[PDB]
Parts: sequence; structure tokens; C-alpha cells
Amino acid sequence: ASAARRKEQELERSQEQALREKIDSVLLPILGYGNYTAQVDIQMDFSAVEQTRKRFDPNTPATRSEYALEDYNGSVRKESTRNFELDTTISHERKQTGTVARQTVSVAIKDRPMSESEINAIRQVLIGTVGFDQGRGDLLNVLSVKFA
Amino acid sequence: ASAARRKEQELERSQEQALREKIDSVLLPILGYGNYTAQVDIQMDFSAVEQTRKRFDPNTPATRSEYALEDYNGSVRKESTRNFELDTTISHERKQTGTVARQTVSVAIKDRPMSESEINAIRQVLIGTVGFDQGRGDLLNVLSVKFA
Amino acid sequence: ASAARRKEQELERSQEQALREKIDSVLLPILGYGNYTAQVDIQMDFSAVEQTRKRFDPNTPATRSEYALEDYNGSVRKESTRNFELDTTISHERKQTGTVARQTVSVAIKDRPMSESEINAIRQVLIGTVGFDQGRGDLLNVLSVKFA
Amino acid sequence: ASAARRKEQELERSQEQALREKIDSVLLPILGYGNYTAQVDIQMDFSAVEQTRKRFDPNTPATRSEYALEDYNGSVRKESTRNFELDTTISHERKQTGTVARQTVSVAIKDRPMSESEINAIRQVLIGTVGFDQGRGDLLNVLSVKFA
Amino acid sequence: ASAARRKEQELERSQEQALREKIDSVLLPILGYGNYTAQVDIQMDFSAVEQTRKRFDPNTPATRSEYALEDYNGSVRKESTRNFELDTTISHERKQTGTVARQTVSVAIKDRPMSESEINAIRQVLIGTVGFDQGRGDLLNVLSVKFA
Amino acid sequence: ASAARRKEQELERSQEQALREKIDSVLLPILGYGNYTAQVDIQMDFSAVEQTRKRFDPNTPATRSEYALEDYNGSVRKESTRNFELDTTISHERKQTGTVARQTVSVAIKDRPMSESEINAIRQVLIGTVGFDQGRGDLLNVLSVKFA
Amino acid sequence: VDGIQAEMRAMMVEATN
Repeated sequence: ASAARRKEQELERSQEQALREKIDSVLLPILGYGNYTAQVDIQMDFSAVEQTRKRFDPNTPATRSEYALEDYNGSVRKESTRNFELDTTISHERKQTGTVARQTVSVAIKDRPMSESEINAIRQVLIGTVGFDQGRGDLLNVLSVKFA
Repeated sequence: ASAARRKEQELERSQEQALREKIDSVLLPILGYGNYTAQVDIQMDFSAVEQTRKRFDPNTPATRSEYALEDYNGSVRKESTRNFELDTTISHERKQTGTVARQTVSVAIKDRPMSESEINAIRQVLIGTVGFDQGRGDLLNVLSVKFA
Repeated sequence: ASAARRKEQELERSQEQALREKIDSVLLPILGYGNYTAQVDIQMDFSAVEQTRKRFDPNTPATRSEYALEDYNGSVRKESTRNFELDTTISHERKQTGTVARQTVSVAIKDRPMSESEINAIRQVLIGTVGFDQGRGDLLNVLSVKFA
Repeated sequence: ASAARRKEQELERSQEQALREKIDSVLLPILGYGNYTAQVDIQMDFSAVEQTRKRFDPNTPATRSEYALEDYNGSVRKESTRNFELDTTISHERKQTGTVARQTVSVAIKDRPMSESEINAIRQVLIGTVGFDQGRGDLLNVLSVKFA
Repeated sequence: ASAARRKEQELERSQEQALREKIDSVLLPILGYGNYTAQVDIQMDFSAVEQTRKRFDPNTPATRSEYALEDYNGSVRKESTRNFELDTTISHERKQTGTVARQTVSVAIKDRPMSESEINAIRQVLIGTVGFDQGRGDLLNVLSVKFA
Repeated sequence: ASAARRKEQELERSQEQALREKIDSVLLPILGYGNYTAQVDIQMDFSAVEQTRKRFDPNTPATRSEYALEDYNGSVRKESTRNFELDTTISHERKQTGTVARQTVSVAIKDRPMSESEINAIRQVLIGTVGFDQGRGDLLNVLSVKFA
Repeated sequence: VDGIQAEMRAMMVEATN
């Protein structure tokens, strides 16, 4: 199984490399060659979830058989027996093993600095270039630093 | 199964490449060569959902057999027994494995900037060029940036 | 099964290509060569729905056997037993796997702009050229843009 | 089964081609060569419906056996038992797989425009040339546009 | 099994080496050659967790059968019997063996010191370069020290 | 099994050697060659823990069947019977054999002494260079001593 | 488990219908 773990590491590294390639394909025309640096971290879960759900519909029952005895005298006896049929959904789901659980991307732009408007524009391009998903916990940093 | 995961990555990359090709086929005449850059992120779910639904119709029962005893004296006894037949739908669905769960497209247009009207027109063309589906969670960014 | 998914992608791309060919066959005479650009997105569902419906007719029962005891004295006893026969429809449906769930078409017309009347006329021709179905969620954009 | 889906696409395209051929055979004499353009969209359902209906006739029962006890004293007891025979129809239907569910035809006529009377006459010829069926949801557009 | 433990050590060292490579790929352009030193510690858990969860939904029961006797005289007897159907989810999860449980990264920058703003900018780049996850217990130190 | 114990000793020594190599890789640029000495002690547990946990959820029961008799006269009798369904988690964990239970690192720096600020900076670099974990019981000493 | 078997039986009912 450790060979499987090794190949999982390979998958994660391949994903990171592909994302880096896309980042380059976007930023190389916009910024130029050597005016930026970017690295990508991709964390992938490899669990084996397998779920079975059996759901009913309480608010729409359908009476199948029914008995109702109601006699008076004073005495009032109200017996009743009822059998129901209910909407039944049975869903069996099997999640894919390796899923990107969190994605971290950081891009540093060489100074000569960059204005806030262009930094936010680059961030907007990257959002969509990488597939930024904040609800997944992903993080995207864009900074303007001084290259040596 | 890790080979299957590798081929799933290949499928996702192929989808992204096809969408990029369509984006180029639309924008190359409109904008020109080298006046734009665009990248596409496609996230695909590969679950194995398999659902079985059994639904009834509570509001239209059909009486199959019926017994009704109603005697008086004062004393009033009202016995009743009833059997019903109901509309029964049984649907077994099996979803396709790989489905595009979210799609992100970002396009950056070289300045010399672009007016808001033409930006929105390009966005309208892309909506339909790519098959934008906001209800799916898809995202489409169109920006006017300064190429270096 | 991933080979099946690949061939599903091939089917979707083939459908898009055919629709593009029809769009060209309509617009090339009307507009000319190079005066327009159009792209088509086709999303196809590949579920495996299989439904069985058993429907009755509550409002037209036919009495098969019947017992009715009605004695008086005062005391009034009204016993009754009844058996019914009902109209029974049993339909087993099996949907075709790959069905176009949503269709998106966008057409951009080169300026020198186009009047609203001719834009709507082109839209009317496309509706029928492509088989526009708004109830399915399809979308058709026709814009007049400035080609570079 | 994907090969079956491919051949279904082939069937749809063949139907569209045949309808286009008929449209040409009608309009080429009337309008001329190159004075019109027309495209046809045909959507075909490929479900596998298979229905079984069991219908009765409530209003014409035939008594098979009958018992009737009616004694007096005052006391009045009216017992009764009755067995019936009913008209029974049992029909098993199996629909053909591929059926044209919706048909869209659009025809554009080159200007030099066309009067409303002749447009409606051409529409009347097409209705019958194609087999227009509004109740099926079919759509037929005839427009007069300016060819370039 | 000790060979398995050896290969686990190899996996941890490989992960550390990859992270160091990424750190170099980011900092070598920004800072230069020999102006920094960085080391990475990665602790990986290799447990064999395997969980099975059976969850219900107390607040949405669906009555299947029901009996209710309610007689009066004074005396008031209220008997009742009820059977319920509940939403049932059964999920079997199997965690991946080797998971990064804690990650420690320390970077030391050669003086001629570095301002706080640039130190924090480098820290921001590293956050995303390495995939910093504070909730996991990870730690990231960036210091400015005097190289000899 | 004594051969297994020998290989466990080998594993511990290998871990210590790797940590020493990392310490050198960090301190050799910062301090220089021969200006420091450091040794590392790593204690590793090799137990064979294997745990099975069966946990319930007392505060969210779901009633499956229920009986409730409540009669009055005075006399008040309240009988009740109830069956419940509870959330059930069953997790089987198998810990990895060899785990670092305690780690001790000591570093001595040659005088010409070192200021407290630089000593603490070196300590901060080592924290992260080695993966210091105080909660595990690890210990890290950094001293400035006089080499002979 | 039992729920999955019930789902399979429901699918068998679908096939029989």
C-alpha cells in the first residue's frame, strides 16, 4: 500500500505542476518573463467514503387500509387502525477517492511596486485561472515584492 | 484505482483544453492575435450515485373493498373497514459518473483600455460560447488589463 | 467506464460541431464569409432513468360483488359489503441515456453596427435553425460587435 | 450502447436532411436558386414506453347470481347478495422507440422584400410540405431577410 | 513490517525534500543565492482508521402503522400504538494511511537586517508556497539572522 | 524477534542521523564550520496498539415504536413503552508501530560568547528545523560554551 | 447493508413492473 501512497504523492505533485503551468500561461504575457514568481500547494484527500441514505416523506402519507369504529350511548368510544404508504428514496453514493480538499496559491510580482487596482485585477484573473473556491478553504495571495 | 484517478485528471484537462479552443475560436477574430489571454478551470465530480424512488399519490385513492356497518337504537355505532389502491411510481436512476460540478473562466483583454459596453458584449458572447451556468456555481470574469 | 465517459465527451462535441455546421449553412449566405462568428455549447445528460407507473381511476369503480343488509324495528341496522374493480394502467418507461439537457448558442455579427430589426430577424431564423427550446433552459444570444 | 446513441444521432440527421430535400424540392421552382435559405431541426425521443391498460364498464353490469330475502312483520328486513359480470378490455401497447417529439423549420427569403400575402402563401405550402403539427409543439418561421 | 516503517521514513523525507524544493523555487529569485537558509519538518501519521457511522433523523418521523383507542364514560382511557420510519444514513469511511499531521517550516534570511514589512511579505508568499494550515498545528518561522 | 529489536535500534539511529544532517544543513551557513556542535536523541515507541471504539449519541434518539396507555377515573394510570434508534459510530484504528515518543536536541555554540537575542533566534530556526513539539515532551537546549 | 438490500429489492420490483 505504500506504493499506492507514493503514487498519491505523484498525483498531488502533478496537479500542482498543471496549476503552475496554467498560472504561467496566464501571467507570462501579462507581466513578462522573470517579473513574477508563483507556487501552488494542493492537498488531496484519499478517503473511501461510501454512503447509503434511506429517506422518507412524513408529510404526504397515503392510507392503504383503514378501520374506524365509532360508537356512542354518555359513552363515546373511538377506535381506529390505519396503515400508511410513504415516499421512499434509497440513494447509494460512492465518492471519488482523491479530491482536492484545499488549494493554496501565492504569486509575488517584482517591483519596478504595483498599484492596488492592478493587483486586484491580477487576482481577478487568477480567480478563474485556477478555479478559486473560498468555500472549500482555498487561499490566494498576491503580493508585490522586491526581487533581488 | 489510482490509474483511474489519473485518467480522470486527463478527462478534466481535456475538457479545459476544449473550452480554451472554443474561447480562442470566438475571440481570435473579434479581438485579434495576442490581444487577449484566457484560462479555464473545470472541476468534475466522479461520484457513483444510484437512486431508487418509490412515490405514491395520497390525494387520489381508489377503494378496492369496503365494509360499512351503521346501526342505531340513543346508541349509534358506525363501524367501517376500507382497503385502498394508490398510484405507485417506482423510478430507478443511475447518474453519470463524471459531471462538471463547477466551471471557472477568466479572460483578460490587452489595453490600448476597453469600454464597459464592449466588455459586456464580450461577456455576452462568452455566455453561450462556454455554456455559462450560474445556477451550477460557474464563474466568468472578463477584465481589461495592461499587457507588458 | 472512463472510456465510456470519453466517448460521451465525443458525442457532445459532435453535436456541437453539427449545430455549428447548420449555423454556418444558414448565416454564410445571409451575412457573408467572415462577417460573423458563432459558438455552440451543448450539455447532455447521460443518466439511466427507468420508471414504472401503476395508475388507477378512483372515480369510475365497477362493483363486482355486493352484499347489503338493511333491517328495521326504532332500531335501524344498515350493514353493507362491496368489492370493486378499477381501471388499471401499468406503464414501464425507459428513457434514452444521452439527452440534450441545455443548449447555449451565441452569435456575434461584425459591425459595418446592425439594426434591431435585422438582429431580431436573424434571431428568428436561428430559432428553428438550431431548434431553440426555452422551456428546456436553452439560451440564444445575438450581438453586434466590432471585429478587429 | 453509446454506438446506439451515435446511430440515433445519425437517424435524426437523416430525418433533417430528408426534410431539407423536400423543402428544396418545393421552394426551388417557386423562388429560384439562391433566393432562399432554410434549415430544419428535428428532436426525436427514443424512450421505451410499454403500457398495459385494464378498463371496465361500471354503468352496464350483468347480474350472474342473485339472492334476495325480504321479510316483514313493524320489522322490515331486506337482505341481498349480488354478483356481477362487467365488460373487460385489456390492451397492451408498445410504442415505437424513435418518434419526432418536436420539429422546427425556419426559412429566410432574399429581399428584392416580399409581401405579407406571398409570405403567408409560402407558409401554407410549407404546412403540408413538411407536415406541420402545432399540437406536437412544432414551429415554422418564414422571414424575408436581406442577403449579403 | 520494519521494512514498511523504513519506507514510511522515506516517504516523510521525500515530502520534506519536495517542500524544500518549492521553497527554493520561490525564494531563489526573490532573495538570491546564498542569502537564505530554510529547513522543513514533516510529521506524517500512518494509522489505519476505518469508521462506520449510522445516523438517524429524530425530528422527521413518518408513521407507518397507527392504532388509537379513545373511549369516555368520568373515565377517560386513551390507548395508542404507533410505528415509525426514520431517515437512515449509513456511511462507511476508510481514511488514507499516511497523512501530514503537522508541518514545521523555518526560514532564516541573511542580514545586510530586513524590515518587518518585507519579512511579513515573505511570510505571506510562503503561506501558499507551502500550504500553511494553522488549524492542523503547522508552524512557520521567518527570521532575519546574521550569516557568518 | 531480537533481530527485529536490532533493526528498531537501526531505525532510531537513522532518524537521529537524519536530524543531525538537517541541523548541519541549517547551522553550517549561519555559524560556520567547527563553530558549533550538536547531538540528537530520539526515543521511539514500538507498541502494537489496536483500538475499537463504539460510540453512541444519547441526546438525539429517534423513536421507532411507541405504546402509550393513559386512563383516568381519582385513579390515574400512565403506562408507556418506547423503543429507540441511536446514532452509532464504530471506528477501528490501528496505530503505526514505531512513533517518535520523545525528541531531545542540544546545540553548543563556540564562544568568541553569543548574545541572548541571537541565541533565541537560533532556537527559533531550530524550532521548525527539527519540528519541535513541546506537547510531546521534546526538549531543545541551545548553549554558548567555550570550545578548547 | 439491510438498506442497500432493500434498495436492490426495490430495483428488482421496478424491473418486474
